This record gives sequence, C-alpha cells and structure tokens, in this order.
Amino acid sequence: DVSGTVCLSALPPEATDTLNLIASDGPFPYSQDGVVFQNRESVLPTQSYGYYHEYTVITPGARTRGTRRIITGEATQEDYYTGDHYATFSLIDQTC
Amino acid sequence: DVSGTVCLSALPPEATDTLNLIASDGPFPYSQDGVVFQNRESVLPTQSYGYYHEYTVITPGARTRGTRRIITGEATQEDYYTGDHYATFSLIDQTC
Ligand SMILES: Nc1nc2c(ncn2[C@@H]2O[C@H](CO)[C@@H](O)[C@H]2OP(=O)(O)O)c(=O)[nH]1
Repeated sequence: DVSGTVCLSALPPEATDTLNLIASDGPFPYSQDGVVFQNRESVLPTQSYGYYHEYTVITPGARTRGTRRIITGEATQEDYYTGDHYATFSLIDQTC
Repeated sequence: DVSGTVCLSALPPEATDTLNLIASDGPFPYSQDGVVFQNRESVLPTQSYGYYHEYTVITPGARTRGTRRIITGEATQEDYYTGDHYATFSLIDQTC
C-alpha cells in the first residue's frame, strides 16, 4: 500500500534534484538510475513489468548510493518516494 | 552544486601559484597536497573515488593551512576553488 502523500517541500532537498533530472531524462549520476523497478513485494499497485523505474536520491555523507529513491510510474505525476530502500513509499505532492 | 565559473585573474594570486604547482607535479608546500578529496557532502558532481584531489591555496599570514583549496577533477581544465573549506565551490577559468 502507499503510505499516503508527502509534500515535496518536506523531503530532503536532493529529492527535488532527482525529480528535475527525471524531467530532463538526465544525465543521471549513477549508471543504475533509470532501471526498471520490479515491485517484487507488491507494495505499489501491480502493473506490467517495465511500468515502474527507479532513480537515486543522493544522501549526502553516505558512502554508498544509500536507501533513498524515487520510483516513477507512467501516469502523470506518479512519483513515489522511499527513504528506506523500498520498504515504504509515499506519493509525492509537488504542489506543497 | 557549483556556484558558477570565475576567472583565474579574479581569484587570489595564491590560486595561480597552486595551479602552477599542479602543472609541474610539485613540489608542494604541504604534505596534504594531492590527497584524494572524497566529495563526501556531494557538493561536486558524483564521481568515482580518486577522481578529485585537493591542494592548498596558501592564505597569507596564516599559521595553519586555512580554508582555501583547489580541487582538481580528472577532466581537462576541471579545477574548483573553495575559500570556505568545502562549503562552496566555483569552477576556475584559466583563460581569463
Ligand atoms: N569536508 C570534507 N573534508 C574532506 C573531504 N575529503 C577529504 N577531506 C578532509 O578530511 C578531513 C576530515 O576527515 C577534512 O578536514 C578535510 O581535510 P583538509 O582540510 O585536509 O582538506 C570531503 O569530501 N569533505
């Protein structure tokens, strides 16, 4: 299930950076940016393979790509944030 | 993010000195000169470990290494100046 909506202004600032890169189709910092998200645990609505894609939200100070991601779906403004490596997701509201 | 491009001639004269030392591969005045800059804070673009190196820009009168540095990247002409110990950076333009 999606755990509700979150305002974009409330997320780490790097979430805005990632959304801007998604809007321009990159260039992205990581080679794994833009791979298909398989939704293996069915936390997001079930869709055909390839509907969802994932992108890194950089965590400053982290030595890895970290645990923050944006997952896009195909619908307009269908962008989900996870801060916990795909355990929970929130729909991003870009208007607040 | 990088805060713009600045002409070399607009920087303190010591920045010119450090660039000339980098071009000759030293010798450098400080032992820390040439160590890897981690980009831990993700202020500069994401790159592999060892892409960036740090060099002192001497601050006149200081007893310590102070807060001024040049960070090189591996690309041609890719050099960043900070006067505030890595809080902000500007790209150096050696052509002006
Ligand atoms: N802030 C910061 N310091 C760095 C980085 N890479 C190397 N350093 C050095 O690591 C020290 C802290 O562990 C910092 O004081 C800085 O020392 P310098 O002043 O020698 O550059 C980096 O990515 N960020």
